Amino acid sequence: DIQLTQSPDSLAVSLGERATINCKSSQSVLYSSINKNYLAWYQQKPGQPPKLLIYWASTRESGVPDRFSGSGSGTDFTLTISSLQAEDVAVYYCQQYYSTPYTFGQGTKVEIKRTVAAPSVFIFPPSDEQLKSGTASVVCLLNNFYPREAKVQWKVDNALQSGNSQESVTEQDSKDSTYSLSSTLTLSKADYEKHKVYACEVTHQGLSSPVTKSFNRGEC
Amino acid sequence: CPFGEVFNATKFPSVYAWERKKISNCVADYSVLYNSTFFSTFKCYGVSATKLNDLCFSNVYADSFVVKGDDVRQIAPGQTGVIADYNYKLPDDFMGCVLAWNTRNYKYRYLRHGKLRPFERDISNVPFSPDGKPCTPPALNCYWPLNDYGFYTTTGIGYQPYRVVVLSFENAPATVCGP
Amino acid sequence: QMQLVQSGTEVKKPGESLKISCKGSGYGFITYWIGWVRQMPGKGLEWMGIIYPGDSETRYSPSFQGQVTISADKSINTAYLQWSSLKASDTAIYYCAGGSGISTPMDVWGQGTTVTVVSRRLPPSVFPLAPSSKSTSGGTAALGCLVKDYFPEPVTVSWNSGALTSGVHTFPAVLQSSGLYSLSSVVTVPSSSLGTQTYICNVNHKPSNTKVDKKVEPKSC
Ligand SMILES: *[C@@H]1O[C@H](CO)[C@@H](O[C@@H]2O[C@H](CO)[C@@H](O)[C@H](O)[C@H]2NC(C)=O)[C@H](O)[C@H]1NC(C)=O
Ligand SMILES: *[C@@H]1O[C@H](CO)[C@@H](O)[C@H](O)[C@H]1NC(C)=O
Repeated sequence: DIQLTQSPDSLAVSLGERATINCKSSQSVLYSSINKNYLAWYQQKPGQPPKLLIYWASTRESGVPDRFSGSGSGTDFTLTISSLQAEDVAVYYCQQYYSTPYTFGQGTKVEIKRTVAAPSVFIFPPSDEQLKSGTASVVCLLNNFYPREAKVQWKVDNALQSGNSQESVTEQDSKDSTYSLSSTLTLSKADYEKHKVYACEVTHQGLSSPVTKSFNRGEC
Repeated sequence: CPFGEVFNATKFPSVYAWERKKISNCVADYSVLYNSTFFSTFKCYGVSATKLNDLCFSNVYADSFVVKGDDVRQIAPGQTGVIADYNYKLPDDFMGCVLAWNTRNYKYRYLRHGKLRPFERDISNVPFSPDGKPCTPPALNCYWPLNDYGFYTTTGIGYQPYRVVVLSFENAPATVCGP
Repeated sequence: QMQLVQSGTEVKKPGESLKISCKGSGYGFITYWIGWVRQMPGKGLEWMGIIYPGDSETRYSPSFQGQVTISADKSINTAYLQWSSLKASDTAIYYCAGGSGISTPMDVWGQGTTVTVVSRRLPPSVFPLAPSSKSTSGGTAALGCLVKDYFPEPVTVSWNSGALTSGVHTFPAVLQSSGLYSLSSVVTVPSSSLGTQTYICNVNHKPSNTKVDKKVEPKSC
């Protein structure tokens, strides 16, 4: 019946600028008598239930700050976040409550553009308990950097490693808008036993020079 | 303001001859209906109840009647019953509140030529002919359209009476608002 | 104002029944309609249906009609969502939300119910990521826990039983080509305090009905 489509899929905005999100319905959602459009805007931060921000397309729920603003009519509506703040990193959905069945938009993830932050690099040798596993996992951690694109190169005896590492990134931090990355090299106990120096070489935009943190098997 | 004599009315009309009330010249607090543990049903259409105090209208209108408890379901937009067709019909795009509570502690029309308009009322008691003849008094094919519920304390809670008030809302400067 | 609390996490096998509950409490409940929303991991929001507990009038979305049943009971202010037999496609989080009338926005939300339906369950193994001079940069040390070879998602990991949250990063798990999952939970602390403080990670994997508490102590290196 009433199908909603919002645009874009994602949008990255600097802190303090304006984030705008369009919602387009397939059929008007105005009840002509009271003259209010039956459309709401919801926010969902990671790991939490959605939160009603706006209803009747321009009315704020109680407790919502003034920088959130709804507008539009007929078939086209926009959500605008003024004075974009870090804690506003979330996915935003529109929804029509004109007809049942209700319908959500597919959602728009809002990201933050901030100033460059250089990563803190740490490395963790395999535990001995895991060395009883027959497996060694060497872990390298990039902490609280921006932008998101970083390069992690694994070296073992200065040999550059390919095919045995897995990376995982965190959601953008809601207080300082940085990211965290984890790269894990997984080897046999035997092949780990074979080699001497293990090095994590991190290249990033905020680093003058590639930073390397390395250890030697048996040092710990 | 004056809901104290609409929900707390000594007695009520019954459904063939319901009628309205105004909330003009007022400020309205609807919590005397939010915090009412005795309401059997509270069904609002098109407006959120707990934020009604946020709004402003010119007038509010409350229709009052008494139905069998099993037909409360048909004081609602787009229903099909005898009560919805011959006694009290709500619009398809209706917006407002249906409040129903128990009155165990009244007549209804069941024959009419065609269905009622939304918010229309039929008060006449004239014998009914199934196919349009002026019915000479108690002859043949003659039936009076109106009819009683006959409520008793002792039988089914669906067959018990229920008092129903239906609030509808509303240009110009709005005359009743919330605090 | 009124709150909504749903039932706890459910882990079921493919083909059994399940009825999840949603209890409301607070002033003004009888005006609320309770709708159900499904969120599969990484997906958006999907409206399922709505019910009014006063007379149990319920409206289904065309995509969920007959596939699940929404129920209510006004005795205890509780809505219900039921499958008679679960499908692997039904693994998701399920929210119950509440609108003060029909054709209104959803004012109140429940904290969510995680529902996992899966064939096999394999408990995780937890290894300390101990802090050292290699794991120290400046006056800031890093430590953590490595939860490896578990199935299925999710594992919930806390630190000192919820008392330590600031500076924690629990990475989204990766999928090992073995088919099993693995993640790591790190935290940065002051290096100076590493002798006096104690750091215990709590790992709970409900699908395998396991919990483990690992004390992570520092290494000289
Ligand atoms: C219905 O009950 C609620 C809660 O019991 C009332 O909430 C009041 O809210 C105001 C403003 O937040 C407070 O100053 C009051 O102290 C609250 N009262 C209570 C008893 O907690 C609400 O006003 C009530 N509605 C009615 C019938 O007026
Ligand atoms: C009706 O009577 C009840 C009895 O307590 C009272 O509380 C309420 O305020 C009165 N007014 C209305 C509008 O119901």
